[PDB]
Amino acid sequence: IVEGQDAEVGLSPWQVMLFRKSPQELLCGASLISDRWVLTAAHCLLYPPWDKNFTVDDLLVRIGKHSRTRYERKVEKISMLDKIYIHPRYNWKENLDRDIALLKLKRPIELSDYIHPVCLPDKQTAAKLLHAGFKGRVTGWGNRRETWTTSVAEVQPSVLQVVNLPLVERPVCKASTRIRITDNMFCAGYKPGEGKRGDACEGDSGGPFVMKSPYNNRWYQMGIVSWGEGCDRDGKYGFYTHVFRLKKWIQKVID
Amino acid sequence: EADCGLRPLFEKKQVQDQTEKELFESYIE
Repeated sequence: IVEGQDAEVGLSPWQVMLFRKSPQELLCGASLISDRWVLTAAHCLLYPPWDKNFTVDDLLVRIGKHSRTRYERKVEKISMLDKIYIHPRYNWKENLDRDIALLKLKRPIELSDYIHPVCLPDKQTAAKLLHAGFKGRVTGWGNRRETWTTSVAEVQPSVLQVVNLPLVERPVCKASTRIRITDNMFCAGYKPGEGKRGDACEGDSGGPFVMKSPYNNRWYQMGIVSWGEGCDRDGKYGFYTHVFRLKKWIQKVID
Repeated sequence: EADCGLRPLFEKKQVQDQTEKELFESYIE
């Protein structure tokens, strides 16, 4: 997360870290939507150009109070996966359209103060919350600064990072780039004349974009961090996978 | 599912996090 601040303890009990088994390394973010189900981004597992295609044998998922720079053992659960379901119509080729994947844990996890699922939007919840200007929240353990060249200095969060970012109107999203955006994605972030900054960066993808409902006091995952051109560049916005659009595929998979 | 999105350390405790009001403000704006 670029231009974010340290997350308070317990701020995001649905946060999940997708790791590489050996050598261990953070590959992306994820969210916990049930005690067996984990939501993340398809590119985090399958991106053919980079000969990328992980199996449940080369991945692990960490859940709970990690407050990074340590294996929080007691407040953190490491889990193996059972299966991965990558949306059938995922398009790695052009714009990473339908960038969604489901990870089914090997075993149901024991919830706690630090482990707890987030809600999936519903017809009306989406209806009231998804408007331009309304602010969502991104969380991750990725780089604090665009490591294009290398930017090896800093960029290593010892505590989870939060950034609340506004939803940007569709036509602005589209005119910000020469890439084709489908109704399967939305963009979010600050416009140049707004002064504030913030974006997700390398290592944050797959993670949650959530919004709190004033009608019930609940947090709903509205999007998944998918892509953007660079991190926190002026005139550019981060792109998210529209969880509600593909809410139906997530249902067919668990039924 | 069910009791989703209510955090054990905030919602369940009637405690609002540090950056929460910023989101609400964006709503009623």
